[PDB]
Amino acid sequence: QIQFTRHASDVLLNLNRLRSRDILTDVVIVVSREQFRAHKTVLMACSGLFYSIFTDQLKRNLSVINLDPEINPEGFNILLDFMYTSRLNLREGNIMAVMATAMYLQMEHVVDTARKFIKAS
Repeated sequence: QIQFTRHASDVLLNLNRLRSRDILTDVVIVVSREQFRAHKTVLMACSGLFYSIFTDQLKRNLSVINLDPEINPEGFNILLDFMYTSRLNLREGNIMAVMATAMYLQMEHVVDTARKFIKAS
């Protein structure tokens, strides 16, 4: 009956507040020695790669995930912030790292956007 189009944005804002206070985080993502705590549910909801990892009954219970050593942690940090905020921070010197990380994480819409911003620069 009544759709509240703001509701999902308010939910996401609160999920980000939980992340900043490390509440109910259940996984550490290790990217070239750098560590990032997150919620598996949010990771699965945003990334085809994390969806594939955690949908596997054998990997669903893992609390540490080590990404491919070629992944740039600066790019992962920007993508993780995007997952929890809907805001993609693109600076001249980070756009290629953002594009490559988004491709690895299978976030095709972020890839397309970063592509337009490289060409525009």
